[PDB]
Amino acid sequence: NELDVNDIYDHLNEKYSQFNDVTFSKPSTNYLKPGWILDTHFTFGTSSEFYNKSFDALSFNHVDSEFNMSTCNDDSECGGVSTCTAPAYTKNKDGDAKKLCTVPADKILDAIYDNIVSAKRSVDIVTLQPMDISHLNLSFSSGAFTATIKNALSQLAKNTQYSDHHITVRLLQGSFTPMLGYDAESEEEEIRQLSLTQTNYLSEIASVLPEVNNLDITVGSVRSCNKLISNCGNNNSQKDVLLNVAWNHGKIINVDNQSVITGGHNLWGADYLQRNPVNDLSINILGPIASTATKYGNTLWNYVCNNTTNTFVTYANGQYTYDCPAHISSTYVAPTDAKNGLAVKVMSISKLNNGVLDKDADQSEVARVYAFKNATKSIKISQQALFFKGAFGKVLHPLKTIDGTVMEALASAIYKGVTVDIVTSSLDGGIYSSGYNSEFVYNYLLNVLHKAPYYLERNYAKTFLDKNLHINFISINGRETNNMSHNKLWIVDDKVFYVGSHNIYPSSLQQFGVIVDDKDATAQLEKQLWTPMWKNSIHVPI
Amino acid sequence: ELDVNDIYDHLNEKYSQFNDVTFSKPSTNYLKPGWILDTHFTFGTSSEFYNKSFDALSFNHVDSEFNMSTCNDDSECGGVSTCTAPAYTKNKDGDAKKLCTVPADKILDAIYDNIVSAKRSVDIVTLQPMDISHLNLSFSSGAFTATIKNALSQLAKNTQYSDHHITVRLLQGSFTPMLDAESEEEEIRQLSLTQTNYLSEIASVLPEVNNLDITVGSVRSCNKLISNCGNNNSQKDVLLNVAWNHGKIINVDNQSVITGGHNLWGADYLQRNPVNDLSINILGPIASTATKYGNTLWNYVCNNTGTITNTFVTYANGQYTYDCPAHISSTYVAPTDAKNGLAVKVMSISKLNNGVLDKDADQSEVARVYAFKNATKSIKISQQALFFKGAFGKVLHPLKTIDGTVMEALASAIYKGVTVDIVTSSLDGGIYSSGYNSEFVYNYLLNVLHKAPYYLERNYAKTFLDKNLHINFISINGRETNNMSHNKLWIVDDKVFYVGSHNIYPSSLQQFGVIVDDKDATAQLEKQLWTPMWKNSIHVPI
Ligand code: NA
Ligand code: NA
Ligand code: NA
Ligand code: NA
Ligand code: NA
Ligand code: NA
Ligand code: NA
Ligand code: NA
Ligand code: NA
Ligand code: NA
Ligand code: NA
Ligand code: NA
Ligand code: NA
Ligand code: NA
Ligand code: NA
Ligand code: NA
Ligand code: NA
Ligand code: NA
Ligand code: NA
Ligand code: NA
Ligand code: NA
Repeated sequence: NELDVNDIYDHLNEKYSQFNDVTFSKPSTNYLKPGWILDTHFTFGTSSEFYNKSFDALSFNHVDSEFNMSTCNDDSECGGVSTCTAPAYTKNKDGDAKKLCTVPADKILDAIYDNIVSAKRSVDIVTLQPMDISHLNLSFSSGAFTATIKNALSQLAKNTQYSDHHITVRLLQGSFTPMLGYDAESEEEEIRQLSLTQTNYLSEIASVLPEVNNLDITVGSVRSCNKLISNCGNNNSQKDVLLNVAWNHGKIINVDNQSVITGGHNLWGADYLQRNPVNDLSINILGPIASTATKYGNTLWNYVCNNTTNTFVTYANGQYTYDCPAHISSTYVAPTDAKNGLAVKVMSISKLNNGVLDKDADQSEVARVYAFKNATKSIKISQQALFFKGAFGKVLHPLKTIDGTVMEALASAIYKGVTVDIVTSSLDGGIYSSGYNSEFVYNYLLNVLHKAPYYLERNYAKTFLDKNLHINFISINGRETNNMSHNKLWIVDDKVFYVGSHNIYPSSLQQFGVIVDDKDATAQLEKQLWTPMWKNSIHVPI
Repeated sequence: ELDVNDIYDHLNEKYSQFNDVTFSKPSTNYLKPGWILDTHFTFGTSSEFYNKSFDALSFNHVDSEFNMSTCNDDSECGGVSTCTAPAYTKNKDGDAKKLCTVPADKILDAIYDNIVSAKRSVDIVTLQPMDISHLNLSFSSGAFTATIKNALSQLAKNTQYSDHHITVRLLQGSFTPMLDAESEEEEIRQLSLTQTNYLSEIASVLPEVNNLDITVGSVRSCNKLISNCGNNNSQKDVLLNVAWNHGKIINVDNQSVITGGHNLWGADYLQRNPVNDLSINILGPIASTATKYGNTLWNYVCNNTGTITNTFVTYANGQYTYDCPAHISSTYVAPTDAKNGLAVKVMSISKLNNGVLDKDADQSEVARVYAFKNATKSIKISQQALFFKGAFGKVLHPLKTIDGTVMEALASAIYKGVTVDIVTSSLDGGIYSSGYNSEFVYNYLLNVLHKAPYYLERNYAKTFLDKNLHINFISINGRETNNMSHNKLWIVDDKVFYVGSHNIYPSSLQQFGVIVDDKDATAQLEKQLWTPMWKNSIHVPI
């Protein structure tokens, strides 16, 4: 029989029962409506020259500064794959939308806006802090995501202006930032800079809300470890300076403890929604799984509130305060017509160690090692990278688990005749590089098969690899060799798949994700993303 | 055209207190046939063909000491190899071996020949072998080890009636932290163990009584990670806050010097898929400067003064001692027939800051920046990489000096119409990767031209780059895209060139090198190395 998520949950509950409903959850029924796949990327099968024309403006138009798309009077004025569209997410506080040349990737903005403006109780956003890129300390979001969020909150304020109660809005980012350039001694100044940026972000939001409104907005940063010279809180065998920092890496937009957007997307517009997009995936799902996401948020916010090295501030009732929103209720209440759509079984898995919870609290790695070790037919993987270069050049591999590593599980799968198909970012992907070529991964697996219980002679092992392992890297069209992917995706037996933040390559960052178990949903995901991507990926023969 | 005298005069004006410490007045030195120790696959062939040089027929085998095929006549040797019985295979009982040797083995011939001729001293400075799974190795690996041992055996026989002992120093820069920063005591213990085993291995191939006083030692001058090691950098991050020796020297009798980019790592240069690199073999008063460099380090090792602790041990007169060889006399005495060969002007140039000497003692960067700023016709550069990835992804550029950066100097040369030809390692070169593609370098120099005193509009700056800048990466035949280079080479005006350890990409490691000023010698170097390498390199347009 094929992989059942129930088996994953049973294994975790047997081995880590103290983290049930903390870093994983009993599978529950949730609902996927049309549009639930938020896969953003260039148009597979074309070319970057063609796709990038989608952002060209004719002389009499211009590129909008808020959304970085061309203005627009009808479809004829839009190039590439774009069309003329007046999305609701361009609607500013005075109600006026803009005509822009939009592209399919903007579906993610549609999903964020639509989810936020419907809030009746709470909006809960967890992300990673934008990267430097010279332009001074941005926080929470960049590019079109910022305007989208602002416009959504404006609309939310109008939609709730006669509400009985206030809406809790939480924005939390994992912060890298003392560490980027010099470093571990300077934490005080860094807090000061973060405080300024966060205050300006909140002030900008407040300036597009009515003077009196029912939104209680908190912004904050979290980092759980800055040690560099010693362990952050884990059971790793590997040791490396770059593993000895930690902040949140999970990515969540959770409305009313009901509607969750989660996946690999940071809220960084230039990386996904402009020229030369990075490939990435999130999903939009509704149901009790939101509870688990809410719990994840609560764990981090509790940590921020009872250890404020970190920083936060909230604006409510016309005032800045340090009222800290540590807890949104995780109890699930089905909205009306919640059962609309495709019903699927889903469990959560998280990684909350390295200074937030106890060092044993990494159940995400265990669940994926189990999934790969128990695949019966196939494993499909799409990642940015599978290995990560340590501080002085050491290759760091996916982390050790009571059940071994991902690489050991994949070696077991290959020996047993399970098909393993892998898509990596390109080696020449700049900031989003795979770090290591296909040959490296092939030889790492070869060496795993030389040792361990297998003891295979090298040439004999190559027959297993050559029959069952196929490693490609992402390409828009099978020709370009510098395209980029940020996926954290895997699919077992065309049945069970992961969407979240957790890269296969190692780090100490906290992570959140979900495991869906359903053939119809997996088939939609493969039709929409995996098959096109695979057909256009490039294979470097060994 | 550029004169090395002007470089010396500039250093002496700005840094007179480091005269005869990190630089020297140009002196006349001598280059005999074979002085160019460039090792690489045979340009124009293929990796398949070249690698066949190490295949053994069924009835022969691959020698474990030298990792070459055994051999009866040329017909049993494939690839570009021939059947040869080199002196450096001669073991302590006098028996050489017949092996299938290749041109790159010239470096072994140079080392052996120089060491066995020693009457007073053998001074070896290098970088510790990388820990790729194997042991902690020290000083040398693969064929180099066997060469050194054999040389020392022969040296003992050659000096067995000597009036005085021969001082033999082996010093390696050691990575710190080893494969966390917290365990320095254990680090030293492991280093001591490896050095002891290496010394005992040497002792076991010397006569029981002999006139060789042999010291082995490790040096690291900074392990802080969280703060500056001792420099005037504007850039900061963690990977620059450690330091150890990177200079590479084999100095016999304060007369004969081999120096350049080669570590004594056999598998990286002298087996299949060779990394490209360059050393030279030179005789004359320049050796004095090399001796001084060694003394500076060995003094540091012997007189720690505190903080970081280093380790060494000596074997002499059948006994292990802590007799520390802090000083070999640097006074040059010309050997008989020293003037044999091509007479060339040479100066020394070193980097000894970051914890050994004062923080201002980085004259190597200044020298190269001056040389580039004052090129009048051409700059040829062959490097592994020009930029280096920092701890958390920040790009680290060649370092600031009182005369600017290397990139500022190259931008100036390009604006003035000077041709700049650059050969880089391949991006897909694994351990020896360029780190950044050619486009990155082009765009970095574009940005330099946008700022600074030029303030050039982007498209106008591109005209200078497109006319005068040519960035290629190394290839055996203009097709293979994963070949590797470790060069640290530059040539100005087909006249002045650097050979040594100092990469253009930044680090805090100590460095030694020399600058040769001679048209005939530069022409020999261009004919043997630069021109074939250039002709077989690959250019990625745009
Ligand atoms: Na894409
Ligand atoms: Na309500
Ligand atoms: Na939040
Ligand atoms: Na581990
Ligand atoms: Na954190
Ligand atoms: Na995208
Ligand atoms: Na867009
Ligand atoms: Na995707
Ligand atoms: Na993943
Ligand atoms: Na990560
Ligand atoms: Na996860
Ligand atoms: Na051979
Ligand atoms: Na030495
Ligand atoms: Na600098
Ligand atoms: Na040397
Ligand atoms: Na070589
Ligand atoms: Na060889
Ligand atoms: Na070379
Ligand atoms: Na130099
Ligand atoms: Na330097
Ligand atoms: Na090179």
